[PDB]
Amino acid sequence: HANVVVCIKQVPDTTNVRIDRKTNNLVREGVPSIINPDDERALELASQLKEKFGATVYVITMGPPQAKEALKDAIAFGLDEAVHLSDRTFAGADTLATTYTLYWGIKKIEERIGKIDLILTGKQAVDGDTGQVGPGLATRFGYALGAYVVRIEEIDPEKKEMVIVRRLDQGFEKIRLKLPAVLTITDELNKPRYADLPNLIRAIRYEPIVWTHKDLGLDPKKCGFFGSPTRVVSTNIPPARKGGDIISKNEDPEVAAEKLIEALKKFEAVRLVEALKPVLEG
Amino acid sequence: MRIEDKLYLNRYRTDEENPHLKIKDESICAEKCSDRPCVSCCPADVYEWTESGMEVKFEGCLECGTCRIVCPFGNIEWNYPRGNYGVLYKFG
Amino acid sequence: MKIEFDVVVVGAGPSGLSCAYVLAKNGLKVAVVEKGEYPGSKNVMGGVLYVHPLKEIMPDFLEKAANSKALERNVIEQNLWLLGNEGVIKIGHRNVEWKENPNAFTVLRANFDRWFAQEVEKAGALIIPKTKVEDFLRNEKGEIAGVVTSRPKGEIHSKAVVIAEGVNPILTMKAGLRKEDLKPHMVAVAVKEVISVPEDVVNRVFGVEGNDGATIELLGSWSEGMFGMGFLYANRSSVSLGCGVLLEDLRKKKIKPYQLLENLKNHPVISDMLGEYRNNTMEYLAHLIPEGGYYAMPKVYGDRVLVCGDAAMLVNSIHREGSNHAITSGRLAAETLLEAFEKGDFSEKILKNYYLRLKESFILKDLEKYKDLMPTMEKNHQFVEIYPDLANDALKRFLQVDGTPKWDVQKQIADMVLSRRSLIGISLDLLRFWRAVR
Amino acid sequence: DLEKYKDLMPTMEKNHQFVEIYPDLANDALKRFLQVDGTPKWDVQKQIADMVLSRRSLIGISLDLLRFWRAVR
Ligand SMILES: Cc1cc2nc3c(=O)[nH]c(=O)nc-3n(C[C@H](O)[C@H](O)[C@H](O)COP(=O)(O)OP(=O)(O)OC[C@H]3O[C@@H](n4cnc5c(N)ncnc54)[C@H](O)[C@@H]3O)c2cc1C
Ligand SMILES: Cc1cc2nc3c(=O)[nH]c(=O)nc-3n(C[C@H](O)[C@H](O)[C@H](O)COP(=O)(O)OP(=O)(O)OC[C@H]3O[C@@H](n4cnc5c(N)ncnc54)[C@H](O)[C@@H]3O)c2cc1C
Ligand SMILES: CC(C)=CCC/C(C)=C\CC/C(C)=C/CC/C(C)=C/CC/C(C)=C/CC/C(C)=C/CC/C(C)=C\CC1=C(C)C(=O)c2ccccc2C1=O
Ligand code: SF4
Ligand code: SF4
Repeated sequence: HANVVVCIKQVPDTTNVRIDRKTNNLVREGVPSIINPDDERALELASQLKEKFGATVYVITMGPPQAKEALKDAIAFGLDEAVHLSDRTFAGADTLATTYTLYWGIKKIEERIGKIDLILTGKQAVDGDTGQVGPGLATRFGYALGAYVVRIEEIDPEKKEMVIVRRLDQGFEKIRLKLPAVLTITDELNKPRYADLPNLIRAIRYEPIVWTHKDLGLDPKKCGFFGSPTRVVSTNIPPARKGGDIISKNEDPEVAAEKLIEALKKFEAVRLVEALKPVLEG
Repeated sequence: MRIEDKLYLNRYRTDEENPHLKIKDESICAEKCSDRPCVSCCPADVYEWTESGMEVKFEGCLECGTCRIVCPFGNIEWNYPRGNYGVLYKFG
Repeated sequence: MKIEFDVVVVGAGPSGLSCAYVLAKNGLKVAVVEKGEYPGSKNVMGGVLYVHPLKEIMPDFLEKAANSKALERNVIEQNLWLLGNEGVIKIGHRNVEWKENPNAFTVLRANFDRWFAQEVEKAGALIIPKTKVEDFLRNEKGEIAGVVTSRPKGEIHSKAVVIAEGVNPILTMKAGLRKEDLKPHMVAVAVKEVISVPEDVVNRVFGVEGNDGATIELLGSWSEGMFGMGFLYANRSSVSLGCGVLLEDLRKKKIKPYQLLENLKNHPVISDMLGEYRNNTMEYLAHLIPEGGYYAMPKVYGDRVLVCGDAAMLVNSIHREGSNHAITSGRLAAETLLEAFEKGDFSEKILKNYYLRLKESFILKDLEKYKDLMPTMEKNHQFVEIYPDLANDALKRFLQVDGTPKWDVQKQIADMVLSRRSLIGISLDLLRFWRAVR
Repeated sequence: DLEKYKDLMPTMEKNHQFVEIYPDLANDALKRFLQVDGTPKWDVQKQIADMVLSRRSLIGISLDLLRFWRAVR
């Protein structure tokens, strides 16, 4: 059997976290926090890996004390255990500080079940969409980083090596990853299941294993605002786009078509199209 | 346009593959119905009677239940959305 | 594996959680099935929740909810406002013994029912959110023996099922009760906005301070001649402004029930109170209020099945006591099932005691009283069409000083009241409503 | 305006009820009307009647509405 660990993050529901122009702020109060939607695909893949190969899946979150409800929503997928890294020693952490906590969080999981055969993260969180925790976690363990996974082909549990289909910008590519690996799952991998009641009822009366900074044995100031190299100095909402102008009208039946290409070339961004160079460069 | 400014304030988990508002018979809405009370009494502008049929924008449904009741002919297959779907009222 | 429970309470509103609180405090394996993400996620209420039906449920309710964000701005003043074309007749009543012995709190039901779920969870009940009940699993006797859900392996087994699912009696009709659907005269479309008003304009426009609240009840011609009782409640850092009108009146007027809330925001008085704090709407809600009552309620009991709250159409909407009736109906159903569990019988011989407790208490006596209330209001269309706008122009003429010698304002008021309605219509309408108030 | 409220304060002097029982009774009645304590709304419609017809009889209430009517003309 394999050992899967799914690092999930409790993220505010950013479909509802919207911009209020009159206060010039994010009105995110009252909006409940959910799983990161890139991580619901990671949890559904882990539940698929549990019913196909019997892999003991853990789920770990370094977050606030209100993030134990995200860890209970991960047990609704059918997972074995949830692990909470809850301490305000970990508050205000950046990616290097999160990964240092998550490396020592998964290292204590390794003292329970064995060496972790697969680490599933999401492609991005939505609050602070950096996406560097997954890449960062493959470097602490020295594992194979398969990022931006769109498909899973052969997950050979005997050869301890699986074939993913990583998305890049020039195109997808099949990659023979060598387990132990750290995957990083996109939205396009699968669609997460509607959870059954015996797992959802078990998810309600479940208490995730809470580990403080004394429980892990890490450095006390390598995890919070002190183990954070970067510092967020100011957060500010963007502007109100930019008022446009009806280039053409309802009269011009087509003469509006070249008036579009007339006014395209006044913009800087048409250099970036990679297919409008024969009308810009010439 | 006007009320979808205010429906943007609400929180939804939309179930797009499972429309919970189905119309049982589109022909009752064309000739049998005179005033279309599903359109004029829907607090979320879900129903819009085009000449292409009835456009049921079920994604903005506030799950009140008016449409099922105000419809005189009973041809609204009205369900609640599934669990964890539909409106999710924060400070309701 | 079978998911076995004692009682399954469908719905986690006021009647669902109050029924589950008494069963879980008395040691019953009671499960609550709620179709929302959290309890309170599908619940709409303007907010005035009365503390006496909850002090029967939880005798230490005001100590537990003081530290939390369940309750919101203790109601010490209850106003009734008669909106005119430009004026308002405020008829308030502020009481200062409600500051230390509270009568009611304003609530936001996603904040209240999420806290109320946490007390029901601490009582020992398993609250199962994100789960919609579709039908009932039945034994071969043909009675309700549990609950089937929208979940894949979802089949909860229970000795009794409490249908506390509110208005839209979809699940009540599956149990054999509610032989027909709701007609559009048993319900009222209630459209509500929660507006963010920043905690000190709430103190200024309501005349209060420091977690003391005021409730406005708005009557006038914003409701286009239909009997709509709007409201305007003081939350902590917010104002919940809404309006509710009957579906029979709304169907034959064809005017998109958020327009009544736009007529209520754009009144000259409400736009004066909240000047430019009207358009920072935080949320837009819509629900139904059961208003048929005694003539339209189902059989509230059956074989292993009870019905509470708005599902039994227990709402006194003219006094705005629906959560008052719901939290009590959960207490009466849970005390009925606690009689049913020591005897082991759950048929209509023992579960008829719930219908006996429902009329030995205030719930059905308030429904018999205002039984022919909205059919009385439907056959006038005067008490919200001329009567507020005439009482505003009369009291404006009474207070206007323009050199008119006070007999020619006592007769200009008589020339005001006996011009829009005859005296055979005024003296008739005071006691024609007297039959509605009993 | 002086002829209208001519016999106004001699009317108010011969009652001592409109500021002695009448405000404190209209406050306890409207408090009982808004108090929710599980009382079935007929037993608050009669407790108000047991409030108003205890501090002054009904022959005093219906008299005083039009005895002041002579003061307001
Ligand atoms: C406005 C703002 C800007 C920020 N900018 C930066 C920045 O530029 N650089 C930076 O390093 N930090 C930044 N942070 C903080 C940063 O988010 C935290 O360090 C956090 O640990 C990383 O989350 P992320 O947004 O980078 O998510 P990602 O790293 O993109 O998330 C990828 C996946 O990693 C896993 N994961 C993420 N967070 C956790 C967690 N706490 N516990 C367990 N698993 C987790 C999940 O599987 C998730 O799907 C910012 C925070 C804010 C509020
Ligand atoms: C605008 C407005 C203002 C109001 N103001 C007041 C007021 O000031 N005072 C007052 O006393 N009353 C007021 N009420 C009335 C009050 O909201 C209700 O009468 C009462 O609270 C309903 O209680 P309930 O237990 O039926 O819960 P409901 O909220 O009606 O519903 C119970 C729960 O059942 C769940 N449910 C429904 N169907 C299913 C299903 N198939 N499976 C699973 N779960 C299901 C729903 O998610 C819901 O949360 C107001 C109502 C409205 C609309
Ligand atoms: C000297 C004295 C006589 C001055 C008169 C002042 C007078 C206006 C009030 C006190 C007089 C007392 C003795 C009258 C006895 C009966 C009373 C209680 C009748 C109630 C009707 C009105 C006037 C109540 C006052 C306004 C305000 C406090 C209401 C709160 C808002 C909500 C909670 C109530 C809703 C509500 C409304 C809006 C009704 O129109 C209605 C009509 C008939 C029955 C019930 C109701 C009702 O419950
Ligand atoms: S009401 Fe019934 S009939 Fe009239 S339109 Fe809506 S659906 Fe068609
Ligand atoms: S439920 Fe309420 S909102 Fe959804 S459609 Fe029927 S009426 Fe419009």
